[PDB]
Amino acid sequence: PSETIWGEVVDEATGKRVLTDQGSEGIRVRLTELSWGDNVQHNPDFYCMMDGTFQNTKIFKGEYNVRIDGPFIPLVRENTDGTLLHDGSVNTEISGTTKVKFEVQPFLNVEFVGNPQVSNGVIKAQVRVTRGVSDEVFREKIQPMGNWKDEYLNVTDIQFFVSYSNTVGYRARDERWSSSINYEGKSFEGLLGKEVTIQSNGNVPSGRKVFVRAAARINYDTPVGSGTRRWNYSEPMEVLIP
Repeated sequence: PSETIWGEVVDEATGKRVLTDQGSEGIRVRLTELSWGDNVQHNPDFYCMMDGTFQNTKIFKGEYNVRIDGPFIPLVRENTDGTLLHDGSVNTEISGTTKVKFEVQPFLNVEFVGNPQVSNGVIKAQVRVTRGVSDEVFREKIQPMGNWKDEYLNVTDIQFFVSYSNTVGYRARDERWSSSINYEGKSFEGLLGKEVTIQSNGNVPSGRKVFVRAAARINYDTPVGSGTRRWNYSEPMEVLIP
């Protein structure tokens, strides 16, 4: 198998990359070969890099469905009876190098506001979480699937991932220093668009460089029924510990 697919995942509203973590909880890519007969998945599900791009170079030449799932409104939507309502996956020939672009509606946008202050090996940052897609659109696209609940929109937590590695995120988290804030029910609503202060745990030794990153998620799993509630992510930042 000698063909390549390259893809990027961008926010429909802004054109910005949808940043993620290259682990099972990141942005999943599934390639199914389409056939007159029955369709076959030759390539295991694989994951985007942290920058919201993906590539696989071991594709058998042919026609494919390309489906992605992530911290964004599902593109392939079926109701609770199993009936398909919308299919926003891409069908494309994969031949030579094939480039594809997915425009999605991320649940949340997450950014740092300041530079993270450090004092005594504990790091402190300002995080701003906002809706990546309007609550109206979220409901319009998801309510028709059935088993709707307003609480699906609740922002459940913020994570402050800390790692020696520049691939900092859930997979590479250092549990000595990574931290989080959990929010019950809908109690984050008043904090949308405001600066939330978060602090590392433990004490990172002075003289060391660590990488830090913010993440936030809602009370909603993708793919639906999987139990995986996926984070939206900020850009990483390098922090030098005095």
